[PDB]
Amino acid sequence: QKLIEDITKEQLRTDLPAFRPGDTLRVHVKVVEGNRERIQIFEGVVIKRRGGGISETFTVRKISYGVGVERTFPVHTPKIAKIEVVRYGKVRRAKLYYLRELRGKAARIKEIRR
Amino acid sequence: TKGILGRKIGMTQVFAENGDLIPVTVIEAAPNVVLQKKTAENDGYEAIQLGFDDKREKLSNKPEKGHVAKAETAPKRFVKELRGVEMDAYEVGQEVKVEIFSAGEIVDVTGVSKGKGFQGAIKRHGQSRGPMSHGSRYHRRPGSMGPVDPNRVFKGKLLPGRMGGEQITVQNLEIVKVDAERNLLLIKGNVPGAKKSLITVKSAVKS
Amino acid sequence: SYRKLGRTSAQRKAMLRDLTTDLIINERIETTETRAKELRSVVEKMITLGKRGDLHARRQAAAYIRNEVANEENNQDALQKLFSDIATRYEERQGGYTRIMKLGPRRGDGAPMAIIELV
Amino acid sequence: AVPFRRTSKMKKRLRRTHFKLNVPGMTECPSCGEMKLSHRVCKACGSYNGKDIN
Amino acid sequence: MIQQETRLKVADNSGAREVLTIKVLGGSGRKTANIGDVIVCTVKQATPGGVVKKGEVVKAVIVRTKSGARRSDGSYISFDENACVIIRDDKSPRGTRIFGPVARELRENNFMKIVSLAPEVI
Amino acid sequence: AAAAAAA
RNA sequence: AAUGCCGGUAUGAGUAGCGAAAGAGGGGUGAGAAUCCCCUCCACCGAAUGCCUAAGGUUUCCUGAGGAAGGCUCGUCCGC
RNA sequence: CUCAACGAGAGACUCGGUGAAAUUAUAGUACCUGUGAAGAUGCAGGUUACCCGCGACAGGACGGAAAGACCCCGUGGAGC
RNA sequence: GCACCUCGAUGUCGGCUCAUCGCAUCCUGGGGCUGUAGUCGGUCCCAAGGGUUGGGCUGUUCGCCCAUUAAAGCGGUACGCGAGCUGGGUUCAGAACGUCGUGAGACAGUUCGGUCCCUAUCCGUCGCGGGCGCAGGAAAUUUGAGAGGAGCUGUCCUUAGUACGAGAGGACCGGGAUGGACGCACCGCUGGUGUACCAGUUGUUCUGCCAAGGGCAUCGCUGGGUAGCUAUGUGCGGACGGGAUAAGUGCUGAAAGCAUCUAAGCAUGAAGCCCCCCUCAAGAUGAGAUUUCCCAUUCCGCAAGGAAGUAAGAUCCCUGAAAGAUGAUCAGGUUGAUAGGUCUGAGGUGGAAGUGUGGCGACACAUGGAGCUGACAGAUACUAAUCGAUCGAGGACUUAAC
Repeated sequence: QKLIEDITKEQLRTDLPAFRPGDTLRVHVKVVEGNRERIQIFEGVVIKRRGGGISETFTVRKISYGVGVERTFPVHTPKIAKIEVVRYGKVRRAKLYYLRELRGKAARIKEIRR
Repeated sequence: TKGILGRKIGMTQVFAENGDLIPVTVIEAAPNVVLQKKTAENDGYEAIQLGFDDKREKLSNKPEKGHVAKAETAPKRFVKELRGVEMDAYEVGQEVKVEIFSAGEIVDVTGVSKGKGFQGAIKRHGQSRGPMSHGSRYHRRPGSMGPVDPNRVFKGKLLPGRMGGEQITVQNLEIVKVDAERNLLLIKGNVPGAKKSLITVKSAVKS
Repeated sequence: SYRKLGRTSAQRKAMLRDLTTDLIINERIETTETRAKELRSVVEKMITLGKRGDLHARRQAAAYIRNEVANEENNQDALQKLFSDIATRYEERQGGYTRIMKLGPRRGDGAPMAIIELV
Repeated sequence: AVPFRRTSKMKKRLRRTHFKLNVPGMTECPSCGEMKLSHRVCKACGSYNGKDIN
Repeated sequence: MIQQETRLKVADNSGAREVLTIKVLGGSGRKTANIGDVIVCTVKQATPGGVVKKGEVVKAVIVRTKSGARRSDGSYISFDENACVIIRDDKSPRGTRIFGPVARELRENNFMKIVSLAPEVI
Repeated sequence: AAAAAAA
């Protein structure tokens, strides 16, 4: 798969900070509404980090108005303008599927400060 | 028309000029050497022969070595005809490369599909499945062969057998990017066949 | 893809451990050909584990080597034999510690037999 | 699942055309012979290219 | 992926609380609808104070699903619940207020007033 | 009747 | 020419089956060993798949040879 | 189920050993339309089809298995 | 209705699965007449190419109702299909209700419960092989006689609120997007699975013990997951068009000085037809065609012809999968990366053991994105693809030029 790596090495997004699959961060998403492009902030905890180089995707989950919203972005997309890590969490596994049923303090007692 | 034939490597994803994400199939398809030109006054039709992926002299026969002696090239693994190209526009031994395709064009992609082995009627023909409960002993079976009156099964009754290994053509795919340095074609969409198998990319029937 | 050899996965693991350890003591065993082909990669992986010589590789090898006596009147276990004789014998060689030599078919079931040896 | 008619002798012999089995890949053993099937150790001398390995 | 006999909660101030899907309106046809499709549905549970009563056969458009809706940029969105907003047989909602987040795919259709009445559009 | 109940 | 009786031999056909559930290796005997003996691991039952004691069978128990037929395969082994 | 997709084991598949049964007038045993005891592999006219196997399905051979159990007859019988 | 065939057995309703055929056409396509102003309609033609739904009730077909749709069409095929499937109802043996009968019992009156066997011989169908032929033996590439697949359509915007219409209402034709169902491929995403991947954890047993591990308890259970296979995921298709046409619309025209779609000659005209789209196709015994190798030995048979060795080439045997039940196909066999091992990576899991620190301890922290890793890549002959053997042609005769 080294030829795929040489193809997609030019389009990797190398300015993004490194983040673990168990911390909270905010995503600056560029959305086109017509004509002005507002940048909405999506703060929430990372749930997934599924690898594959250019096919790498990450999932961010937040609770908005009592309904949980899961949103998945590819890592190297140009739609994301900037990624800032709010705080680092201490987790025991790379997939956080358990906390999408643990409202609300039961997720807070698991996402402790690192 | 124009066309070229080669080996596909695998699939990847490429975003291009926007935020949109495109599934991309990677094909090594260069260089191709013109081996034989078919003429109407001798062969009865107009076509050209393209050779790809030259091999060692140990794996080639003496007729294979003599057939490529006219084109001044090594013997090649894959030989296929293209019909009908714009006659003549190519001489015998001229290298066909990936520069003939621009990265906005619409092409036809054909190849031998992946083998599935001897499979049942549910997977091979998409037939619906019998009930698993309410006393039923019937599931995963092809069905009734037909009526009683002909005293025979009609030809074309769909039955379990070998799936795959046949030539499949996918129409109207789009070239995402062309790589002249590394001999690569980036094609939007899915391409039939397994990895490192022979893929022929020809220009689509427009319009 | 690995072979199933007509066994349950637990039976597969037990039979592979038995054949690996029995090859490690007796240094030449005669099995079927497909059992030899499934056994040789596991045996060279365990020899590679014995190459390192550290405590963690030895504790990895202890989870696979069964507790049978290797050398008589010396009280040497097989796990000591990997890290004393086989690793020092194959220090220069990089892979290919076993070879398979085919024999004729068996009388009782027509099974093609093979000789396995540490080389 | 019941045979309507019995099979005749000629149809049975035509079905038994491919029931025969082939001659094995047997070759001259370079040590003693004779003979030795290909890619196996010789049962007579116990040699294989060309050491006596038994 | 909203099906026949799928129970959705109602995410506006119309009065209904839980509703049961009768039919997907697209085509002859499909048995599944995801986001932005209009479904015929009947009210199973409702508040005592509200214009919509129990047992009424109404029309609603899906605003939230837990199935991952795909966008052109490779992004995905999914919720923890299935929700819908009841409409007066055109694309205007019954209730004056809308609760909960709303997916952006309603803006691709001409669903402007439900998006404008939403507290948050993702 | 013609009941298929052969034993 | 009785869906006749008896005996012999075909077709189906080298086809179905070979009857719950762990074996592996190294030595030994032998003309012949996946099936017999020994050893070392591994596995199963364990309010039993353990011990004995009726009914019942009656020699099937032990030793030394043997392998024809019977072990739904083999057999140097056996309740033969 | 919509709507099915994988994974494990046993059989089925291949090889080695052993190895039946129901059935069976002989058989070099296509299709369509007619004809015929009125529903044809064997008849007529036409249309197709090199020879021999292996793995599958079961439309036909009014398939096999039981001298239909229903209905009727017997100057039959049996039980009430 | 009759009783021609079957009582030394032709399984009978309704559903499930798989379909196929005919239009007396439900929609879509093309038209005539309309008391057709336009949309929507009515009737009658040509047209089977494609498609003709999800439920509630009842064993039910049918039927009624709810919600859609372009429409939810009629029938035949043993009221298609039980050696393909179910027995809810009819249709056994038990027991009740109502009625009739003194009674045993009876009821196309009702209700509860009630054994559905078959290892495919032949023809048929779906796939895969081995021979021989195709006047020499081979390796490739192919034309196409023929055959199969596909064929469906909704909504929105313009033209245009235009034509038409007092208003309300509202186009034909022509363009551009977006869907439903179906089909073909493939997973790069989203997920599923992933019994030789990683981690946590319970009970018992074992490695003499702690620590660390092994066995069994559904893979013991739980949380994830590589490759492969997958849809519910993604990409694509039914596009634009030619020729002869059906119903219709006609042109020029006489029989019959007129008239006339026709008797001669020319058109136009449909989702029908034959192609263009895809696939199999020279066993198409009518066995085709192009390119390139190998050559014309020996011995008998005076002729025909027959044996032995061989060239080009292929096979036996072996390593394997992009293939696969087995054959077959494909990549390869020591001037070589075919598989395994080794090394370095990708991905997965999540911070190994040991040591040290803090705590009475359960435990946490550092060494340390650590340790481990099945099929995923790239290098590397370390191991196995050894030596070998078998098959494989000397090219018939006429006719025109050479």
